[PDB]
Amino acid sequence: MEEAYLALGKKILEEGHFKEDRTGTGTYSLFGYQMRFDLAKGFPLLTTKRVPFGLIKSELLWFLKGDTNIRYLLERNNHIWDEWAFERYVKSADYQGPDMTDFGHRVLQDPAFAEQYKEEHQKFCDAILNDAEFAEKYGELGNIYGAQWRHWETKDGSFIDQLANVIEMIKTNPDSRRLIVSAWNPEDVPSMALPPCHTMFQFYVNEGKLSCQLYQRSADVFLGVPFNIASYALLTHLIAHETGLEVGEFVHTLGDAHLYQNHVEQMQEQLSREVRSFPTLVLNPDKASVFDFDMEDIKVEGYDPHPTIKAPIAV
Amino acid sequence: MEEAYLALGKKILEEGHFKEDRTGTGTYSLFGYQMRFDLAKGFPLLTTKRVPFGLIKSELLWFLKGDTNIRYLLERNNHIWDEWAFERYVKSADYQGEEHQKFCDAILNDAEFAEKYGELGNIYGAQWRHWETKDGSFIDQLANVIEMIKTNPDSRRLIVSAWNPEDVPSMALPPCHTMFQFYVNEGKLSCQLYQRSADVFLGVPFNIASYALLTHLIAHETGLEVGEFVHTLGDAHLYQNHVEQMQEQLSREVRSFPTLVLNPDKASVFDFDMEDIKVEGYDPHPTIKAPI
Ligand SMILES: Nc1nc2c(c(=O)[nH]1)N(C=O)[C@@H](CNc1ccc(C(=O)N[C@@H](CCC(=O)O)C(=O)O)cc1)CN2
Ligand SMILES: O=c1[nH]c(=O)n([C@H]2C[C@H](O)[C@@H](COP(=O)(O)O)O2)cc1F
Repeated sequence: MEEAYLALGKKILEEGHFKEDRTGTGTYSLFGYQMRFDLAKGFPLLTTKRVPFGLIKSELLWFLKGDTNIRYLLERNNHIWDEWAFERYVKSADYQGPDMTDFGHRVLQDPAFAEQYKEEHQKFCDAILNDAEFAEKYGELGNIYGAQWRHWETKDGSFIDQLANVIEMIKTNPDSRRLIVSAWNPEDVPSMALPPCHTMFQFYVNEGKLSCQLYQRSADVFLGVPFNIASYALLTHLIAHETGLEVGEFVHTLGDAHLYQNHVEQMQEQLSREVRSFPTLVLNPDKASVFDFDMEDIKVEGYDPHPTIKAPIAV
Repeated sequence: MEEAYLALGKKILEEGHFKEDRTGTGTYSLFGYQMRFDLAKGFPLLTTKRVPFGLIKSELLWFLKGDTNIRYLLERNNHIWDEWAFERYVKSADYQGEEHQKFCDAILNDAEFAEKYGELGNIYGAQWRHWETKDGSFIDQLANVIEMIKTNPDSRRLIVSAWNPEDVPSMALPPCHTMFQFYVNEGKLSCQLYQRSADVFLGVPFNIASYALLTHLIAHETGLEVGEFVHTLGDAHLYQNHVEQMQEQLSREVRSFPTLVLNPDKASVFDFDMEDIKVEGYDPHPTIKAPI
């Protein structure tokens, strides 16, 4: 239910402990939460604020083809991953622009500096889009989601195709209590841009409906969780389609759920708006496998949200 | 609360989905479930039925010490993990086929026999303290995370995983307790356990006590107060011939939990033994016997 996501946000606002975080921004936070979304009751794309389904749609596609380089996201005009690639870049020997230490916060503080940033980030983007060698070096975020989903590296010079394996298991072994996918690779976690927040997920089959639980170690509640919800609903639907099942529930389970302190006002304005109907998701029936979908194959129809509420992303 | 666990047994009898499998076992289950235990209210040993604290503490001390060999467990009268060890020996070259008591004695007295026959391969001890990397190294998750709590309490990365997709397809007993996360605030240590598969009458009691004990041990080691243990379930199943038991348990009135007393004259929990963990004021209802 939309109300479930809203109730969490309210609860964090109302009874969240204040907490310093890796980004030095400041958060309000709980530990341990669970919300359920019945997918039969609408595709859970938030209606109390416009959420851009395109960006969700193309980040997931990016996950599904194993890709960890942001060039693909740039091609489809998705900048939601840029900052971490930009951070790697500025901190390398190859960057000789103006100083960028702590840019996450400084572009909020100083307007002149935000022009300096706006420029350098632009150049970064264009370099990624056009120089292949640059792209190869500075578009790469490490063995994040696509790598662990598609290409978990084995001790003996090979790789496990975790997503595929589990889709196949749904088909032949639906009562399996082992239908798990993990992004959490201890080996790789030091070398990733950010260790997987949406960390592990598990599937369940009952009476011809597929349900999914995701275990999220860390949830940015205003900016993060709207995306994640929609992302995992999509994936459940796409897997349903393949495996010929109907949709069950998404269960979203959180460790540290938190509100960035400069999202407090946004969440407040969000909380005063009236919930509307979730839209309907329509898939292209011609496409056979989860790995076969492209962006024009997934649409959400009947989506009438309240206006965008903008907020700054904590780097 | 204890009543949080009892809600789950009740919900499964009320609305759990029945499933019969390739082995013939019937189960009523649900999918996705969160319980909370505030450990300042008392250590979560179920009062509605005796839960034996001896085996849980030997098992968890075994897990914490990296051990994957049953010698330790045997020294302490914990037989939980005999079976795969005795199976392998009965198939081995030096057997001349009452006999389980002679294997056990072998494991206890002959050091050479043990480093050969009491060894289980990939289990919690291996997963928590010895995750093999590609090059041949090993990662000590539990350790690093202990270090992480000390130096960086605010970290959102306080994770231990027992789930390796390379290892799972070939392992006899893939891990039920799939991963868990620590979180620190206001000097209190909390723990959430994601568990992919849950035996509600039999497993879940044992489970709640193990992870609460760990939360206390880690707490004690990093010098902190305990907070909550949050228990999250994937597929949570009541076995078809545990139903009458569950009904009997649901009649009994709830009593206050006991109080965990740890021994203060020992600094590291890495030198903890059975005598350093005791439970005071434990007053449960009688055991409810039930087929494993
Ligand atoms: N602090 C933080 N870091 C994170 C995440 C996060 O949610 N929070 N992520 C979580 O996945 C990843 C990146 N995901 C993101 C998801 C949404 C937006 C975002 O800014 N959405 C806006 C902008 C949309 C637009 O401009 O068109 C919005 O909807 O307001 C950014 C990153 C990795 N790092
Ligand atoms: O899928 C994701 N969802 C999400 O909410 N984050 C957010 C959560 C948190 O605000 C930050 C991660 O920082 P840390 O690793 O320090 O928790 O990114 C990241 C992802 F990759």
